[PDB]
Amino acid sequence: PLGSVSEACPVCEKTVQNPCVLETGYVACYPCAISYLVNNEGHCPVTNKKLLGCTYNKHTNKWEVVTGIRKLI
Ligand SMILES: [Zn+2]
Repeated sequence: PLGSVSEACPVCEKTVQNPCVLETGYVACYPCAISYLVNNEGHCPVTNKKLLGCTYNKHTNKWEVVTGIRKLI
């Protein structure tokens, strides 16, 4: 089922803390989702799909997450 918070985080492999949903529907820790997308040029840690919601910042020469991460309460 979508949105479950009891699966391993696909980034850090631990119990998810501060869950959020990625553009691909998978759940990760909030800082894990942010850091993975920034560090991997906007690619999903589960599917390696190039995500629509990540944008390249020409000033910092780094990727940022503009849309596509949603927190779970
Ligand atoms: Zn994590």
